[PDB]
Amino acid sequence: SLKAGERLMEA
Amino acid sequence: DFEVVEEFTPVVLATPIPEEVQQAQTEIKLFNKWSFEEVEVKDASLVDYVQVRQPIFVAHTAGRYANKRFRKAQCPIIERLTNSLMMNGRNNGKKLKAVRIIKHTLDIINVLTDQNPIQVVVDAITNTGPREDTTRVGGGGAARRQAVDVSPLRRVNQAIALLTIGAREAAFRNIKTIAETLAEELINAAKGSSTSYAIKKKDELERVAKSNR
Amino acid sequence: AVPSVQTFGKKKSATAVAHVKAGKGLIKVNGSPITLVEPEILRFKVYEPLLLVGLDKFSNIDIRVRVTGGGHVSQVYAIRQAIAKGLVAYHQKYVDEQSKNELKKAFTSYDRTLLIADSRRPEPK
Amino acid sequence: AQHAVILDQEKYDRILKEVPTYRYVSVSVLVDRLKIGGSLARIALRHLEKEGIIKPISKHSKQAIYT
Amino acid sequence: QVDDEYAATSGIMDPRIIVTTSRDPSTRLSQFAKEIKLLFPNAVRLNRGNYVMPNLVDACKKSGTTDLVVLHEHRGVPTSLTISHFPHGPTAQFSLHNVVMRHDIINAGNQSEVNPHLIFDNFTTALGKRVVCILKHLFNAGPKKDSERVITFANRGDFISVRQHVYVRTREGVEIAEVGPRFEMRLFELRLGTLENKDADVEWQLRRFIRTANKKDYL
Amino acid sequence: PGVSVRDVAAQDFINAYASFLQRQGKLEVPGYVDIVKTSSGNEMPPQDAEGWFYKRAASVARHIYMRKQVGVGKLNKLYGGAKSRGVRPYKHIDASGSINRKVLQALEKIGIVEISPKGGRRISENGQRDLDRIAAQTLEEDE
Amino acid sequence: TPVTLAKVIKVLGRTGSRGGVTQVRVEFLEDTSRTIVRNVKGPVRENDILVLMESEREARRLR
Amino acid sequence: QDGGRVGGSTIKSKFPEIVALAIENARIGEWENIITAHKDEKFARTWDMRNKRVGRWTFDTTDDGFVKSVAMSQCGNFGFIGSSNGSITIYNMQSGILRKKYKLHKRAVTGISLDGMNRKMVSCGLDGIVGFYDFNKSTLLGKLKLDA
Amino acid sequence: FQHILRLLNTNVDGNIKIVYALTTIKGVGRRYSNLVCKKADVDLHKRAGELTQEELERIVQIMQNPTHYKIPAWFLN
RNA sequence: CCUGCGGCACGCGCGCUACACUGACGGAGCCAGCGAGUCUAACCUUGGCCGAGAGGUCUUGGUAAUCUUGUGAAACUCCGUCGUGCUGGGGAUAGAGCAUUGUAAUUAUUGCUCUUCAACGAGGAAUUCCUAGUAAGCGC
Repeated sequence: SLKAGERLMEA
Repeated sequence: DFEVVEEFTPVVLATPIPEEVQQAQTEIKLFNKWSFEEVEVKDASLVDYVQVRQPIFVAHTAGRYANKRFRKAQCPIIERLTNSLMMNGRNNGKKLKAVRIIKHTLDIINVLTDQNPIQVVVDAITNTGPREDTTRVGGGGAARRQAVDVSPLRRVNQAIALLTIGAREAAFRNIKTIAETLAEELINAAKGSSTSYAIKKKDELERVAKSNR
Repeated sequence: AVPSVQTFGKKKSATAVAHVKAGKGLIKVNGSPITLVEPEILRFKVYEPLLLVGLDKFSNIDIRVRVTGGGHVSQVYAIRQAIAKGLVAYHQKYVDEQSKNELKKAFTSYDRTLLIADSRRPEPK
Repeated sequence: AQHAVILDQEKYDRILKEVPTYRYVSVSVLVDRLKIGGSLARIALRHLEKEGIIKPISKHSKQAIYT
Repeated sequence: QVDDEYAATSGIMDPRIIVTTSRDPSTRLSQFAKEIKLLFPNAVRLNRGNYVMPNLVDACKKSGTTDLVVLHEHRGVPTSLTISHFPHGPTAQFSLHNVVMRHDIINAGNQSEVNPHLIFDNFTTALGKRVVCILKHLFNAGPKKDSERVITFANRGDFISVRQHVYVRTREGVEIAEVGPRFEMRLFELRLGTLENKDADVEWQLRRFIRTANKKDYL
Repeated sequence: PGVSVRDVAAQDFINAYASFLQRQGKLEVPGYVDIVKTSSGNEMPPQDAEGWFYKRAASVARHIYMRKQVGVGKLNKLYGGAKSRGVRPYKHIDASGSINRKVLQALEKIGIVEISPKGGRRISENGQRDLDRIAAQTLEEDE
Repeated sequence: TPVTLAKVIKVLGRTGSRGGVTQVRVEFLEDTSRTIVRNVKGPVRENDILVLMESEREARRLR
Repeated sequence: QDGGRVGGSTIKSKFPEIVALAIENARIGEWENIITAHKDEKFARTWDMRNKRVGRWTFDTTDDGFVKSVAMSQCGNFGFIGSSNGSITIYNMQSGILRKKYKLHKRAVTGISLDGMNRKMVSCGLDGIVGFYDFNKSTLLGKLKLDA
Repeated sequence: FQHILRLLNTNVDGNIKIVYALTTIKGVGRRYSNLVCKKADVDLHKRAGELTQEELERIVQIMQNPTHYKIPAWFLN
C-alpha cells in the first residue's frame, strides 16, 4: 500500500 | 598621516608578567603561539560548522555544547579535536593529558610543514569528511546499499572521528606515540596523500556510494 | 581606614575569598604569588582576568585570594572567578563607574563564567 | 673476545655509509638490523658528532636531529 | 477512607513516579529497575550516579512527582526497595527476597503497559491498611472494566507477595498466565518523612529482637 | 631588595639547597642510607642514593620554616604515600620514622632547626638566615 | 569532477522516510533559481550549505 | 585626594579669564559637568554646576600648548581638550584621569565635538584639516581639508 | 663484543643492559642488579656484550660473596 | 581469581584482574567530599623516639565545627629511567624469615621483607549497564 501523496504523483 | 595614542605610560607591574605574555595581548594565540587570523576554511559548505573565528588561548572551553541540536558546531575545533582524543576506557576523563598532546602535536606540524598547525587541522577536516555516504535500505529482507548525501555537520563529526581513531590505531604497538602519528595523519590528510587513515577510508565511502545510486 | 572589597568565587565545592584593597600591585594566592599556581597548564586559565582587561588596572590594587575545597582544576575556576569579581567590584566602589561597565562588558564577551557562578543544578527529564 | 668493535666495526662502515643516505628516526634506525657488539639508540649519539644532511625524531626525548 | 497524605490528590490527579537506582548499579539490577518502570504506569527511569539524596529529592519536589522508587541489590540479586511520597509524605522501605527478573526467562515479547486492575489480599491490620493506601496510589486512577492485565498483591504469611498477570476469559473459566517479576516483599520501616529526611517520625519499624517477635503478624 | 624562601619556587629551592648541603659536606647522613626504602607502601630504595638524604633534608628545612612546629609523626604522614597492597585496595601509609627523625636530629647539629616549646621542631634564627640566603642565590640565577 | 554546493531551504516533514535519512529541498548556490529534492544523512537544519557530488539525480523515497 | 598641598599664591587671586566653555548636563550633581579653558594657561579647569564651585579636577594638555577649545561627551564621561599644538587629550570625568591622546593636527586645534551616539568625533585646526575620528575604535575614519 | 655468556652457571644474554641481564639469574632482585653495577663501578646502561672479564669477576666476587662488600643483609634473595 | 546459582568430574548468574608506551618504574608536584571516634573504660590518635618495612615505644589532644584532620586520598601533573622483547608488561603458584589480632592462626587471619615470574597478545556464540558532572576512570 502506497503512502498518500506519492500515489497522487504516479497517478 | 594619523596616530592614536592610547597607552601613555610604560605599563610595568609589581608582579612580573613574562616577556612572552605581555606580547600576547595584541592578538589571541592558540597555546600562545598560533594565530587564528589568516586561517581560512578553504572549502565552502563547511564554514558555519568548523568554528575558527573566535580565537582561544588553550583548547579547554568547559561550556555546554550538548544541550541543543547544533550547539555542537560552535565548539572551536581545536578543542573539538582534543575531545575526540579521550575516547577509550584507558582515557576517558583525562583532558589535560589530551591538551598536552595537541600542544605537543601542533608543534610537530610546524617543524615539519612551516605553514601553521591550525591551518592544517582545518584543511584536514575539509578533506576527510565524505561527500556522499551510503545507507542500508529495508528492501523486504534483501538489503542493498542505497547511496545518499550527507549533512555538513555529519561531515565534520565523522571527519574528526576518523583522524583521532586513525591516530590511536596507528600508534598501537609502535615507539611513535599518539602525538606524532596524529601529526602524520593531519599532514597527510592535508595533502590527501591516500597514505593516511582517513583519506583512505573516505575513498571507500565515496567509492561505494558511486557504485549504487 | 583601608578601602577594601571582598568578593567570592565558587566552583564545584571550592570557595575563593578575594580581598581587594588599594595598594602597590601584588597578587597573592594562599600566601604565594599567582605565578606559582599548581596545575601549570591551567595557569593561563587564571591569567584571564589579568590579561583580558589589561594588566595596567592592577597597578594600584592588591588581590589577596585564599581558597579551600575543590580539586586541582575546580580551584582554578574559583580563583579566576573571584579575581574577576574582585576587580569589577572595586571599580564600582572606590574607582569610577565607567571603568566597571568597561570591565563587565570585557569579561562578558570573553567568558561569562568569570562573573556569575555557572550552577549545574540537576534536571529531571 | 675479541676486538670489542667488529661486526659493529663494519656496522660502523655501512653505518656512516648509509646514515647520510636516508635518513630519519630511531624507529627507522631500527633498520639495518641493530644488534649487540655495541648498542641500539646510541647509534644516533656518535652520529650527532658529524652530520649527514637529513632528519630524525625522538621518543622519551623529543627532537628532529639534523644528522 | 484514604490516608491523610494521599487525601488531596486521591482520585483527581494521576501519579508520576520515578524509578531510580542506588549507586553505580550492576547490569542485572539496571535491568530490574526497568521492570519496576514497566510494572507501574507513569514511570520513568533516571540512572543515578553522583546525585545526592537531598538534591535528587529536592530536584523532584520542584519538578513535581508523586513519589520515588529506589532499589538496592546484593551481587546482582535485588534486595531492597523504597517508595516515598514526595510532598512531605511517608516512605516505606521494603525488603524483597525471592526475585525472578523478566529478562532471564525467554524472548516471549513485551508487556501490556495498559492500566492494571489490582488485587489486595489478606490486609486486615490497620498497619496493613497503611500499606494498602501507600501502594495503591502508584497506579493511574480508574482502570477500565475490561483491561487485560491485573497485578496481585498477596499477603500470605506477612510477606507481601506481588505477581504480574494477564488474563483472558474463556467460555467457562478465566485462564491466566504470568508475565513480569515474581516478588516476595517485606516492609521493615515506615517513616512519615521522605527517604531524604532520616530523622522523621517512625510510624512503624520491624522489631526483630523481642521475645514475642516471631509470634504476631504485622509486627 | 629582599627575599624570603616563599619568593622562590618550591622545587628549584630544595634543588639548589640539597646541592648546597652536599658541597657543605657537614650533615651527618646516618649509617645505612643506601638500603632503606624511605616509606610505608614503597617499593624500591631511592633512585639516587647519593643525593636523596640531602634532597630530603632540603625539603624538611623548607617545610618547618614555613610552619610553626612540626613533629616526626608529622613528617612521616607528609612523606608517606599510597601503598600498593597488590590484589587489595590502595591505602595511605606513613613513611619510615627513623629516616625523618634522623633528618631532625641531624639538622639541629648544623643549627637549621631547634627544639620548640609546645613540641615538634622549629626553624632556628641561624637556619632562617641560611635559607633566606640561598633563596636569594637561587633568585639571582639569571646571570 | 566539479562539485556543486547547495543551500538548504526547507526540511521536509511527514514524508515517510527510512530512519536516519531526512529529506530536504536544497537550492543551488551558484545559480539561485533551481531546486533539487535530495536526502541527507546527518543532522541538518535550514540555512546551511550542502555538498552534491551529482546534481541531476533527484532522490526519491527510501522506504 | 592625594594629600600633598595645592600649589598656588597665598594671596588668592581669581582665575584667569575664560575663553572656552563646555557643558553637558546629563550627569549633574554626581561629578563635574563644566569644563572651562582659561586665557593663557596650559591647563583647563572643571566646574560642578549644581554645587556652584570649581571642580576638583584640573585638566592638562601634556604638550605645553594653550587650551583653545574644549568639549564634553553627551554621556558626560569624557572631557576633550584641544591644545594649541594639535594634541587632543581626552580626560575622564570621575577621576580626572588621562585615557587617550589624539594626534592629527599640527597647528592649534580650534574645536572638538563628539556626536550624539558617542561614535564619531570631529576636530578642526588652524591648518585647515577637519579630521573625522572614530571613538569606539581609535581609528581615524577620514580627514578633510578646507581652504582657510 | 662477545654475546651469550655464562655467569654462575647461568647463560646471560649479551645484547641487553647488565642491570637487567643479571636479573635473569634466579632470585636476585632488580635493585640487587642495580647495586652491584654501582658497587663494581660499572656503567649501568652498557650492554652485556661489553664488560671484559676483568670487570666480570669483580661483579662475580660481589654477587656470590655479598656480605664482604657492604651489601645489606635484607637485600639478598 | 572472587563471588552467587546448578550439578556432583561440571552447567549457569553478579563480579575483580591485566594483557601494557594514552604504560610501567623512580623521584618530584600536591588537590576532595560524606563521615566516625574513649567510661566506668581502652576509642579516634597528633607529636617524640626505635624499626628497611610491618610494627614497637614514651607521651599528647579529643564525649569533639575545639583533638585526630587541611583525613597533604587516588587517578592526575611534571622531570627522568625502560624501549617493544610474555620486555622492566602481569603477579598466579610456591620457598625462607620478621611483625600484628587473638585463650587459640595447622587447612597459610592479616601485614611486611627476599626469592619463585604461570595463564593472559583484547577474548567464540552470546549478552549487561547507560544521555551530563552522566557513562567510564579513581580513591574515601
